[PDB]
Amino acid sequence: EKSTTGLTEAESKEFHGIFMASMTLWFGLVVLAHILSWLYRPWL
Amino acid sequence: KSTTGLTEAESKEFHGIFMASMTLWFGLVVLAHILSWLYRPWL
Amino acid sequence: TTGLTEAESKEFHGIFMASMTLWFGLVVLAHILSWLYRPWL
Amino acid sequence: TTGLTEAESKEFHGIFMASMTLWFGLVVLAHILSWLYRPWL
Amino acid sequence: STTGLTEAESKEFHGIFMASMTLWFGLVVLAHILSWLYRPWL
Amino acid sequence: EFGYITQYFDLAQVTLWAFWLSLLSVIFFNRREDKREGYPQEAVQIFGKTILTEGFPFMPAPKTFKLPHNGGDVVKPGPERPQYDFKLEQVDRFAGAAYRPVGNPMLAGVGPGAYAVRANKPDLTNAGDPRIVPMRVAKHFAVVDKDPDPRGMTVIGADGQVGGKVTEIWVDRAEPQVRYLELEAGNKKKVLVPIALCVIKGQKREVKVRSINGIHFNDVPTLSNYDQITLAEEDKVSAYYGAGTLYATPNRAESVL
Amino acid sequence: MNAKSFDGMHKLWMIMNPVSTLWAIFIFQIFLGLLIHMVVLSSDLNWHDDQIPVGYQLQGETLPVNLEMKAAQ
Amino acid sequence: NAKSFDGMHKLWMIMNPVSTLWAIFIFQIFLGLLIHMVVLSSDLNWHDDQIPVGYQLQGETLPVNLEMKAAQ
Amino acid sequence: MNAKSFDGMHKLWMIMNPVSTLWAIFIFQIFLGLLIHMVVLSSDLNWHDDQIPVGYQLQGETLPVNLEMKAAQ
Amino acid sequence: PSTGLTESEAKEFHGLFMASMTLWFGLVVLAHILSWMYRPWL
Amino acid sequence: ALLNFEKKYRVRGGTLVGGDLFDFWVGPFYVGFFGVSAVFFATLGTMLILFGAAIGPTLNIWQISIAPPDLSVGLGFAPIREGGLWQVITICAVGAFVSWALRQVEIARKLGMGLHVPFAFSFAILAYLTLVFFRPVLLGAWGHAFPYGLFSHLDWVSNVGYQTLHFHYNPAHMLAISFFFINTLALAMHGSLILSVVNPQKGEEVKTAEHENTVFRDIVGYSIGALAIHRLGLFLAINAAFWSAVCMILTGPFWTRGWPEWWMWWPNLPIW
Amino acid sequence: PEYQNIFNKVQVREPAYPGVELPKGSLPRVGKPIFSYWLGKIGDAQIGPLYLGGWGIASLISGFIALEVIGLNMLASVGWDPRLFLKEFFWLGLEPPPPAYGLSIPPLAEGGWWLIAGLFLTMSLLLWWVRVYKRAKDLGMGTHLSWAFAVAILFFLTLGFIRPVLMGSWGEAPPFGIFPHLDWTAAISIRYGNFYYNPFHGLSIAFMYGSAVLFAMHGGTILAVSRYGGDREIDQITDRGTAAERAMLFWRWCMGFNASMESIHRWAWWFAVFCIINSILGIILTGTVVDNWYLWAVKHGVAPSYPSELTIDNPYLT
Ligand code: BCL
Ligand code: BCL
Ligand code: BCL
Ligand code: BCL
Ligand code: BCL
Ligand code: BCL
Ligand code: BCL
Ligand SMILES: COC(C)(C)CCC/C(C)=C/C=C/C(C)=C/C=C/C(C)=C/C=C\C=C(C)\C=C\C=C(C)\C=C\C=C(/C)CCCC(C)(C)OC
Ligand SMILES: CCCCCCCCCCCCCCCCCC
Ligand SMILES: [Ca+2]
Ligand SMILES: [Ca+2]
Ligand SMILES: [Ca+2]
Ligand SMILES: [Fe+3]
Ligand SMILES: [Mg+2]
Repeated sequence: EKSTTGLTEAESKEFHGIFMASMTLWFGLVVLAHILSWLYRPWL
Repeated sequence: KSTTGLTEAESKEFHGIFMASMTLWFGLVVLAHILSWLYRPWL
Repeated sequence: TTGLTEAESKEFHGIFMASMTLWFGLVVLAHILSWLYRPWL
Repeated sequence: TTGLTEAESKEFHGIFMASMTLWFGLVVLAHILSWLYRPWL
Repeated sequence: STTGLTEAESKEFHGIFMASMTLWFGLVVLAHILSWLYRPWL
Repeated sequence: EFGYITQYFDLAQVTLWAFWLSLLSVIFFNRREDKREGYPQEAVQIFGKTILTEGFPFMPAPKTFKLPHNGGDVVKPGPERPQYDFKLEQVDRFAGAAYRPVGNPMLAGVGPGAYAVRANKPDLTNAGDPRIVPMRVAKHFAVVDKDPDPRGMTVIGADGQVGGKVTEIWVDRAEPQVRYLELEAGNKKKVLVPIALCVIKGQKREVKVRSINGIHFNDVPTLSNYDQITLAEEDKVSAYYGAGTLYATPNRAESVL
Repeated sequence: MNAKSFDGMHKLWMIMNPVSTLWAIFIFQIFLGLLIHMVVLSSDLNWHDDQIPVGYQLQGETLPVNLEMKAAQ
Repeated sequence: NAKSFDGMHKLWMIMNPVSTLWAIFIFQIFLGLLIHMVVLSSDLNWHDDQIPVGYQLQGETLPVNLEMKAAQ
Repeated sequence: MNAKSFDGMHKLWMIMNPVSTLWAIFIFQIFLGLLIHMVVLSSDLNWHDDQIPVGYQLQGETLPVNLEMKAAQ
Repeated sequence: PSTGLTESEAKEFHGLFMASMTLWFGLVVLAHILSWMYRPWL
Repeated sequence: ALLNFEKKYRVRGGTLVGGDLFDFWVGPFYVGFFGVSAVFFATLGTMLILFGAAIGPTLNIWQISIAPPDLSVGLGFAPIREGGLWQVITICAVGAFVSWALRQVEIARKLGMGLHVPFAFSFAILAYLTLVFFRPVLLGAWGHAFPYGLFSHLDWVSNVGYQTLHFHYNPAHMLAISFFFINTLALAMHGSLILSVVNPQKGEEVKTAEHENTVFRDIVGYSIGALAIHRLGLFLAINAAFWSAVCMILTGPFWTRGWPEWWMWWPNLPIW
Repeated sequence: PEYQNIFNKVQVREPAYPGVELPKGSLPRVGKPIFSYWLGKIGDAQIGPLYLGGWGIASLISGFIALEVIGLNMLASVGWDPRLFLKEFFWLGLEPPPPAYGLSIPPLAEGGWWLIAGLFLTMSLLLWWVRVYKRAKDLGMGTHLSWAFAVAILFFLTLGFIRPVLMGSWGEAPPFGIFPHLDWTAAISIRYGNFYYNPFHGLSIAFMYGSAVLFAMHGGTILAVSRYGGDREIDQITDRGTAAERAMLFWRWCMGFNASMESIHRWAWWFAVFCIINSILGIILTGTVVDNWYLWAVKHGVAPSYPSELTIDNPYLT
């Protein structure tokens, strides 16, 4: 009846772990880029 | 009858997490606006 | 692939090469006459 | 994939390389003549 | 085996592919050295 | 100076020539693809001899269609199946004269009543089932209300007389739509009529078939098995209804003015 | 190695069709020939209209017979 | 960092070699035409730069052509 | 976590097709290469038309042979 | 296995993918060092 | 010459005028009463175009021109050298076009099929008659029609367009152009789809109707069907022709300002 | 009269068809199919489902970013008023940079938004190209629909990117409006001396007229033999019936030659593609090679020469 993706609960836990790790790393790199840009050419 | 296949327990679970997430999002919005008002007041 | 044997291909090739040589000879002659009449380089 | 055996491929390759070399020779000759007549660089 | 090539056939193809690509890049480098000698652009 | 000229030859000119040559060359290839059906043609000579000619440009080399579900190979241009047995008399003694049917024009298979000789297999779906079937074999179909269900109506036949009554609908499973109406005729046979030759009046509860007359519904060709139809049978049925457009009344082939 | 690395090259024609390749090469060469001739004709290197070794339309306009006819008009 | 590229030859077990060859060749021809056209549209153009000499100008000032243009 | 958080990562290719991904990456890289070259050519950093280390069309217009021919007309 | 690769095949592919990406980024860095030496933009 | 299968279909009957006298073929063509008429009128019209080129300044193919009368002739009869030749040729043209349509009707009756093609041809004929008959009559002069010449009817088109300052803002013109563009798009997609289904990827079977539906539902979400695309085709082409006729009957007879000023009815609605 | 086969008189429903099975490794199709009675009067009644994969999502993100940009600039040009937006809608537009800026990137309210919208629309159409190609190829069909689409994309890029770059200005490209883009059409004809004397323009007009002619002819002919099963073209191709025979006799008798049931579709393909090929060729030469099409036509012996009778004095010569 209900919409499902075929993932069990263990597979979902696994995917979630790696997804959150990757997103955190990406945001870290973004923050670093903005600190460099502020040091070079402040916009506010 | 229109139905989603969720029972009442599943709906309760979904509702809990939905409300928590929406509250956190609105908190972040309020913080952004306080910073913007301190920097460049518009009214 | 074309149905020609090797003998038929040899025959065709003989006449094809003869004809092409004669054609190029006539072309060279036409250009010598044109150079004598109206040199372009 | 093409139905050619290895011997047929070797044969074709021999003649293909000979023909390409002759063609490039003629190209080089044409360019030497053009450089003698009208140098472009 | 998705392309039907075995591992030996793939090794063979890879050998010749790398040789050909190296030769092509060599010719490119030579063309650029001649062009720099004739008409330097930087 | 308003119209001074520097040089006569330009790029637009050359490019236009190139286009004239690129057309003039797709014409060639299309005209060659046009001749994979119906060729070589038959040219009649000075005193009646017939030869096969091929035209300009010449016919292409044969290509193959591989039909699905082991339906065989089709080579084109290739052989032809033999014509059946039409009888015709020429009207005037020259190669370009017209012909007259010899017997009963309705049952002759000449003129608008000619048909082709196709395979004796049904057309298939993507799953391997027969494509055109009655609505009792296809148990999932239903007529949308808002539309007149033709089952039950009568089949008035172009001179005002009754032909029979509609008893079944034949559907198309690959594209859901109606293709044939089945009816019981005056001599209690089951015959088909294509849906594209029927005007359906819901309130009169009639189906008007302008092609043939009422008594003509007794001689419509019949099917082998009534759970499917083959390509040959489709051709025969449709051609019989098309012969009536010129042969039903003796006045139909006779110069309006 | 640097000499034995092109040994199996002849096997190229076991995966590429020879007739199709020949036709493709010939057609491409003809197209490129036409294109380069047209590109060079549209530059300062043009050799039909450069009036070397002489201008022929100008030569026809100043023939003594044509000049004498144009004077009588 | 020298044993990192051992399994590379297996590339041709998932990519079709003939399709890849054709793709590479076609891309290279297109890029060749494009770069030649981009360089011909710049200050680096080598057909119209009149080096080592201008040929149309050379034809306009031949003594025969000059003497014919003077008679007009 | 934070030291061994990316150990499952190789499982990525059990949900994403490797050959499709390779092709997508290659095509995107070529498109981006063309785009960045065109964006930098349309700025003050342009390196084809800056006439450094010399202007070549201007060099051809002032050759002594061309100057002497243009004087004679 | 929505792609049909097992876990061993995925590990293999991942190894070579990461090596190739690292080499590519190395070449990019080298190109930018040369460009900075020739025409500094910041 | 006859096709492999042609002989059993060459029967007598089906005609409108004439009868058994003109019911024959000449080569592949079918003649009939209207075949004789059409060839008669085409030959006469062509020969008169050529003569009108002979009395002009040049026989260059691009620069021949036969022009209509002046506006002072009104709806009368012009001298032969100053407009009457144009009138005779424009009578021949109508005769030939209508003959063509009726011959089509005879052929379709003989083969047992519907009259859709002559019916669609009728709308081209109607557009021509709008440009040479209806618009001139409503404006009061034959000299409002176009001259017969390549390159010379284009000067007419240009100047007529600029008599309204900007002819792009004509509403029926916009609608007709919409139909023309959509028709070319539809024809490209239809051609491509049938070719693709009977010429599949190397070493595959001919595909089916389900494939035809699936491909467009995957790309776009809706598929119109194999019989409805033919309908959609007849529809788009006929509508293009129809709205062209309307746009020309509006220009001059029913509107004499600039065409941008018509549209002014919209921002002047008292509702914004 | 007789039934003309223009509308469906009786409709029938079965459960929706999900579609031919895709190769393994594919995403599912999104949407639950619905039925339209009014669409079923003229054609197929099912709407959906739809296939959204990698390339058709990147496309649709690009396209909607572009649409948001275009819409917002049109709305800023009236002062944000939606009432005025509806009132003057056919006159609004997003305008290209001033021609004096050349090929540089101008500031945002003086042509930079035009540049952004152009870039995003371009990327949208190229991603859609890849989608169309892969969708036809995964079902095992020939890729003929991608060739024609490629031609159309090339015409969009020619007028818009390639010609403005070859000229040296972004201000040579069309704006995004209705009446604004019509004004662009007229002005480019006026500046380069009369497009009626452009020969590629004449040839593309020949092929647009021909597209309308050919598709009226084909649509008519197949509706006229649909009583003999002619609307099912695949079977008439792989097993020629009486519908195809009558269809080809009609044209043979009428104009002396004919096509077959498969060949007419190649004629359609080419007539639709030559129109746009000549479009590209005519735009790419305008301005870059030819500066006045009327003077070109006069130099090559094409334009007629009306009698004069008068003399007008050019006041710049006096
Ligand atoms: C004055 C402004 C500054 C400037 C200010 C900033 C700021 C601020 C940022 C950037 C960021 C980026 N800049 Mg910058 N940048 C400048 C000039 C440039 C120029 C140039 C021609 O001048 C270029 C080509 C770049 C290009 C880039 C990209 C490397 C990066 C955008 C990543 C992205 O698109 O998401 C692609 C994202 C995905 C596909 C999803 C997530 C990525 C995952 C993990 C997989 C992708 C592979 C890999 C990680 C891709 C990125 C490579 C690097 C390792 C980050 N900048 C000037 C000098 N730039 C962004 C960045 O650093 O991100 C970290 C960023 O925040
Ligand atoms: C003068 C005006 C101020 C300004 C005033 C504001 C105000 C006020 C707000 C923002 C908000 C945003 N601004 Mg701001 N902003 C300015 C200039 C910028 C510039 C720039 C290039 O100049 C950029 C790139 C941004 C970008 C952003 C985004 C981060 C954010 C909108 C998020 C969104 O749409 O979620 C849509 C997506 C979802 C709902 C999905 C779920 C979210 C996902 C998972 C994460 C998205 C990013 C997240 C919120 C931040 C990272 C996580 C946290 C670090 C934990 N601003 C200037 C300086 N901006 C809004 C915001 O931050 O709210 C939180 C907001 O209220
Ligand atoms: C300044 C320029 C010169 C000029 C310079 C040249 C040059 C240079 C050449 C020609 C050539 C030709 N010129 Mg010239 N030509 C000029 C003016 C003319 C005029 C004219 C109205 O002014 C005409 C009608 C021609 C006509 C011709 C053709 C005979 C011939 C190209 C043949 C061809 O296309 O074969 C293509 C067709 C085929 C291959 C099909 C097969 C042919 C078969 C076998 C039979 C055809 C007969 C053949 C054409 C003639 C040979 C017969 C002999 C009497 C034995 N020239 C002016 C005066 N001309 C070409 C030539 O002479 O060819 C040898 C050539 O190289
Ligand atoms: C300033 C410029 C020079 C000039 C510079 C050059 C240069 C440089 C070259 C040419 C080349 C060619 N030039 Mg040139 N050329 C000039 C003016 C002309 C004029 C003219 C009307 O003015 C003409 C008609 C030609 C015609 C030709 C062709 C013969 C040849 C292109 C061949 C080709 O495309 O094959 C493509 C087709 C194929 C490969 C298909 C297969 C061909 C087969 C094998 C047979 C073809 C016969 C072959 C063309 C000639 C062989 C004759 C000998 C007896 C062997 N040039 C002016 C004077 N020209 C090219 C050439 O000579 O090649 C060797 C070349 O490199
Ligand atoms: C100021 C600028 C210079 C100039 C600078 C450069 C530079 C730099 C380069 C070229 C290159 C090329 N130049 Mg250049 N070039 C100039 C003027 C010209 C002119 C002319 C009419 O003015 C022409 C016709 C050419 C033509 C060529 C091609 C031979 C070559 C492009 C190959 C290619 O497209 O690969 C496309 C096709 C393939 C890759 C297919 C793969 C190979 C296949 C199997 C067969 C190809 C044979 C190959 C074309 C010829 C090399 C054979 C040798 C005789 C051994 N140049 C001017 C004078 N040119 C490129 C080159 O030489 O490559 C090594 C190159 O890097
Ligand atoms: C002022 C600015 C500088 C400049 C600054 C830069 C900078 C900075 C960069 C480049 C990069 C590139 N530049 Mg640059 N560049 C300039 C002028 C040029 C000119 C020219 C006509 O003027 C050309 C033709 C190039 C061409 C190139 C390409 C070689 C390269 C982009 C490749 C790519 O898109 O891969 C996309 C395709 C793929 C990723 C496919 C995947 C891998 C494939 C299978 C292998 C391809 C090999 C690759 C081309 C390198 C081969 C070299 C060998 C290792 C010897 N530049 C000017 C002088 N250029 C980039 C680069 O070099 O990358 C390393 C780069 O970072
Ligand atoms: C400055 C000029 C104006 C302009 C002024 C006009 C004028 C004035 C007219 C149009 C008309 C049209 N314009 Mg406008 N138009 C302009 C710009 C455009 C642009 C564009 C992209 O800018 C487009 C796409 C159009 C498109 C169109 C069409 C809507 C319409 C032409 C089709 C038609 O009439 O069919 C109708 C078909 C016919 C008339 C064909 C007749 C067919 C006959 C019966 C058969 C002949 C057979 C033959 C003799 C046989 C030869 C046989 C051989 C054996 C082969 N115009 C510019 C702005 N336009 C025309 C129109 O709408 O007329 C009704 C019209 O008069
Ligand atoms: C209020 O509305 C909201 C926001 C809510 C959304 C609603 C959206 C609406 C109503 C939109 C209405 C849109 C209309 C009417 C659009 C009209 C469009 C028309 C008719 C457009 C016609 C032609 C335009 C063309 C041909 C443009 C071509 C542009 C091109 C090819 C651009 C090329 C630029 C490129 C590739 C970028 C290069 C940039 C760079 C960075 C490389 O430069 C160096
Ligand atoms: C020998 C007896 C037959 C004579 C030849 C027939 C001549 C036909 C008359 C010419 C055309 C008629 C003019 C009008 C035709 C109808 C207009 C649509
Ligand atoms: Ca010369
Ligand atoms: Ca030079
Ligand atoms: Ca430089
Ligand atoms: Fe069709
Ligand atoms: Mg404007």
